[PDB]
Amino acid sequence: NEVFSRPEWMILTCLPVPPPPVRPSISFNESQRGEDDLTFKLADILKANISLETLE
Amino acid sequence: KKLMAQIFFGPTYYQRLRHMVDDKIHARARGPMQVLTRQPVEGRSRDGG
DNA sequence: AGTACTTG
RNA sequence: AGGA
DNA sequence: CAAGTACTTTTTCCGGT
Ligand SMILES: Nc1ncnc2c1ncn2[C@@H]1O[C@H](COP(=O)(O)CP(=O)(O)OP(=O)(O)O)[C@@H](O)[C@H]1O
Repeated sequence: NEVFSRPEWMILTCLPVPPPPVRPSISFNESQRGEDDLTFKLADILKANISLETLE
Repeated sequence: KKLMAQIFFGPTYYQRLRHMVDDKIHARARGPMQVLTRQPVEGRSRDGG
């Protein structure tokens, strides 16, 4: 569909970063993070991306 | 008055089981919510829905 | 315990 | 690990 | 091409490793 779903959009170019409500930090005590799994996997993506960028 | 029936009466060994009502009874009407889903928490202990 | 699927 |  | 393979929805709702 030329408006809502073109084939080119099955390939990811720019990635949507969901907000905290989706990946809340289970913040124990006052001085302790407790980040979500999604928050860690997103940082992995970032790191993997930064390397590739500088590398090229 | 005498019962028209005769009852099968005699001692029998009975065990007391771990399931007691007051340890099972639960009611909730607004209370803790989960964080992600923002829905009621789970469990009598946690005062869930 | 079955079904389309998958891999030899 | 238990409950109907 | 077929055998043997993985997955899957595989009943519901109620103490704490
Ligand atoms: N795993 C399960 N899932 C859902 N329902 C269950 C269940 N196990 C038991 N039940 C429910 O509990 C009822 C009672 O089963 P049981 O506690 O074993 C006594 P019974 O088999 O009905 O014989 P009885 O009335 O002559 O004593 C069932 O008919 C069923 O509705």
